[PDB]
Amino acid sequence: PRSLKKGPFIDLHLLKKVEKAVESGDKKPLRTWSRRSTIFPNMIGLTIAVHNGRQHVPVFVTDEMVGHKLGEFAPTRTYRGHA
Amino acid sequence: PRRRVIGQRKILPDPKFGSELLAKFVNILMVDGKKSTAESIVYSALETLAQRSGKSELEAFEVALENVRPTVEVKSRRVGGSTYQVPVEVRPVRRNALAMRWIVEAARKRGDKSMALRLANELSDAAENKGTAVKKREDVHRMAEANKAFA
Amino acid sequence: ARIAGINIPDHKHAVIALTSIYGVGKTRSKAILAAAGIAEDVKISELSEGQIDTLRDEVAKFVVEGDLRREISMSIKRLMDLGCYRGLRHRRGLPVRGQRTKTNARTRKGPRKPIK
Amino acid sequence: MATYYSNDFRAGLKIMLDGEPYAVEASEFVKPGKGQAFARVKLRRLLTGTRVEKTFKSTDSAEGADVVDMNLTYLYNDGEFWHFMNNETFEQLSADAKAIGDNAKWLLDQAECIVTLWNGQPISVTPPNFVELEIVDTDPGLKGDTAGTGGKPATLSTGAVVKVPLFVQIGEVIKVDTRSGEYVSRVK
Amino acid sequence: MKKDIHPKYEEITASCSCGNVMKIRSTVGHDLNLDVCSKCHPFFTGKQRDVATGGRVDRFNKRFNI
RNA sequence: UAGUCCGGAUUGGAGUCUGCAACUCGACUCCAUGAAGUCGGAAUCGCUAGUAAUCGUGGAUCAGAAUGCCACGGUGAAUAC
RNA sequence: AAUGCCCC
RNA sequence: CGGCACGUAGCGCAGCCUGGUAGCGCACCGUCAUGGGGUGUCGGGGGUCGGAGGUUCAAAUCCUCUCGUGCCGACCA
Ligand SMILES: [Mg+2]
Ligand SMILES: [Mg+2]
Ligand SMILES: [Mg+2]
Ligand SMILES: [Mg+2]
Ligand SMILES: [Mg+2]
Ligand SMILES: [Mg+2]
Ligand SMILES: [Mg+2]
Ligand SMILES: [Mg+2]
Ligand SMILES: [Mg+2]
Ligand SMILES: [Mg+2]
Ligand SMILES: [Mg+2]
Ligand SMILES: [Mg+2]
Ligand SMILES: [Mg+2]
Ligand SMILES: [Mg+2]
Ligand SMILES: [Mg+2]
Repeated sequence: PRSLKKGPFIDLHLLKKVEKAVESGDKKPLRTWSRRSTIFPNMIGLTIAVHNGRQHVPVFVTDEMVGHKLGEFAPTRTYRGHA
Repeated sequence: PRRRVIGQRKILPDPKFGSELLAKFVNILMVDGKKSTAESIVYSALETLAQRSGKSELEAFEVALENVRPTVEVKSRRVGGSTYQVPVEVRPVRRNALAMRWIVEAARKRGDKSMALRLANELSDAAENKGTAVKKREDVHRMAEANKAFA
Repeated sequence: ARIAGINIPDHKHAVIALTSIYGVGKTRSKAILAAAGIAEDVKISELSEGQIDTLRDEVAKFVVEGDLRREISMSIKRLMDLGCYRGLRHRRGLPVRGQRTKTNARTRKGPRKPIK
Repeated sequence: MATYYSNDFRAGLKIMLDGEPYAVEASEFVKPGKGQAFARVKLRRLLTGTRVEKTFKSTDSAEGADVVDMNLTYLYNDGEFWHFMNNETFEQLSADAKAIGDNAKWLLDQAECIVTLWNGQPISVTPPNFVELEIVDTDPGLKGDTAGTGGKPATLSTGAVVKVPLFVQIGEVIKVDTRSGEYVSRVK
Repeated sequence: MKKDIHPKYEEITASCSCGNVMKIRSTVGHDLNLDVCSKCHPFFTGKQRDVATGGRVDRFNKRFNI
C-alpha cells in the first residue's frame, strides 16, 4: 500500500473526467485505462468502463468501493477450468 | 581406497579425564560440530553414571563398552543366486568404535527426558547387560554364529 | 480458569494461558498481564479471583472470539460480495496475497486432486 | 435327513451318499425322448476335496447331511488342535489336524475364517484370502549383479515360505494371499 | 419424588462479579462462584459493539482528504 | 515430551519504504490468526579433513525486488578392513 | 557358477 | 413352448445357501528403474449388482413378474 503521507494516487486525466461527470450530472459510461487510480468518494454512483487488457469492463462504483483501485474490479485473466 | 593404505589421524584426549577413547566417544556423540554441547552431555551423563555405579567414570565406561563390544560380525557377498553372510572377526579399534556408536544410537532411541539422562540410562543398562545396544550386540553375534559355516 | 467465554488451562503460565484465547497472542498477552499487574511466571492456578476479574476486564477491553470472528467473516464476505480480485480469489479458494499457483498452493487448495 | 431325489436337487445341497458328505456343485437334468430321465451332477467330495462325476437316476436318491458353513474366528492352537469361535452365538469349537491341512501356515490369530462343519464338527477350514504375516528369516538382499527382478526366499513367523521382492528384510510384516501362496504387498 | 432415586438437591449460594448474591437450590453440592450472571452480561449494551458496522468512506476521509 | 512456549504456511486489519505508479504483481514491519508436519514408500544424492555437517557475513545484478549465484570466515567430526 | 528381451 | 441357470468394475470370475460389508485376477492412473520401450518395484482409483413390484427396520442375497443370453427335447402315432 502506498505510503500514507503521500496521499492516495489518481491520474489527473481521470480526475478532470470525473469532475466533469459530477458537474454535468450525466450517467455516461466513463471509459478509462488507469487501473492504478484509487476510487474516490466523488465517484460513487458512476459507471466506469476500465481496461483489462482485451477491452473495457464496466464497473458501477458503490459506497463500498471507496478504498480499492480500479484494477481490483477489472479482472485481467480468463480462467474457466481445466476440464 | 584402492591404491594406498593410509595413516590414522591423531585425536587429542578429552580435557576432563585425558582419555583417547572417551574423546572418540564425545566425537561420535557430537552433531553439527557442537563439540561443547556433546562434551557437556557426555560429562553430565558420566557424572550421574558414576553416581549410580559407585566406581569411577573410567571403569564404568569401560565395563559398559566391554559389554557392548562385538567379537565377530557378518558381511554379505552375494556369491551366486543366493546372497551369503560371511562372519569375519572384528579388529580391535573397530569393535571399540562401533560399540560406542551402538551405545549412542541406543541412547538416541530411548525416550527419556534429556539426552544426558538417555545416555546415562543406556550406559548403566549396558553395564548390567540390558538395553537395545547390548541386544544389538547379541544379534550380531547370533547372525555370525548362524553363518559360521562360511570362511 | 474461565475468561472471555473460554476455559483456560490452569497449570500453564499466565501468558500462554491467555494466548489460549482466540484474539490474544504473546505480545497482547504480555500487555494484558502488565496492565493487570499480574506476574508472568504465575499460572492460573494459585491466582486470586479479583485478579482473574481484572484479567476479564482487560480481555473485555480488547476484541475477542465472538466479535473477532464476526469481524473477520464480515470482512471476507464484504470482499466476496464486492467481487474485486481478492473477492474472486477468496471465492475460488486460491492464494490471495499474490503467491504462485502453478505449484505450491496447497494451504489454499488442500491435498492434491488427481486428474481423472 | 430328508431324502433327496435326483431331479430335485440343484447346486448347493449337501448330500450324504455312502457314509460320506458331498456338495452338489452343478447338475444337468436330461429328459430324452423315449427313456428314463437322469441327472449328470458335478458332485464334490467334501472330505478329501476332490470333484467326482455322478450320473444319477431319476429314482436313485440320497439323504441329506448336516454340513454347514459360517464365520468362525481363530483363537489358538494347542498340540494337535485348533479352536475357533462364533460372534453371534459365541459357541466354542475344536478342530483337528485333518481339518486344518495346509492352512496351518495361514492362520495366525483372530482371523475370521469360514469353516465347514459336519455332524456339528469341522472338516475343512478356509483361511481368509489375504493374511498379514511377519517374516522370521531372509537373506539380506544384495542387488549384486542382478539385472532382472530377482526375488528372494523368506520364511515367515508361521513357518511358510514366500518369495518377497528384495527389500523386505526381517521384522517387516508382509501380505500374502493364502490362495496363491504369494507376496502381495509389504504392509507398512 | 422417590427416595433413593434422585440426587441430592440443596440450597447453594451463587456469587458473581456483578456483586449480586443468589441463594439457589441446585445439585452442585458445594458453593458456587460465577463470572457473569444475567444482570451483568453485556447483552443490552452490546448490540452495537458486537456488530461494528462502520463506514468506509468515513474511514477514508478521516485517513486523508483534499 | 503435548501437535506443545515445536512448526510457521494461510488469511483479516493497520503501516513504512523505493518508485510517475506496489490492483493484476515488491519488500519489509506491527496486532491477530496458527495448515501440513511427529523423520519420510520403491528409489536415490554429496562428501576422504579444516572435508561433510552446522552458524553467520559480504558482493555482483539493482530505485525497489533473493531461500538463487559468487565469495568470506566461526565450530568441526565418522570411516576407509 | 541365478536372472539380463528390444531399439523403423 | 417349460425348465433352467445364468445377467455383478472395461474383460473373466467369486459372493448369494444362512438378509445387515460387495470381493479376486487382468486392465486403468501416477511415480521409480532404463539412453528409451518392455519385464519389474512402489503406490492409487473405479461398480454398487439387467429391470420393475413385493416381504422386511433394512434385499446383490428372499419371493414374483418382465428383458436378454446359453443349455436340454418339442416323442408314439
Ligand atoms: Mg538382554
Ligand atoms: Mg537397536
Ligand atoms: Mg505475531
Ligand atoms: Mg512473488
Ligand atoms: Mg515428540
Ligand atoms: Mg532485504
Ligand atoms: Mg495436522
Ligand atoms: Mg556422488
Ligand atoms: Mg578424492
Ligand atoms: Mg548459508
Ligand atoms: Mg547473503
Ligand atoms: Mg548493493
Ligand atoms: Mg564454511
Ligand atoms: Mg518387438
Ligand atoms: Mg410307446
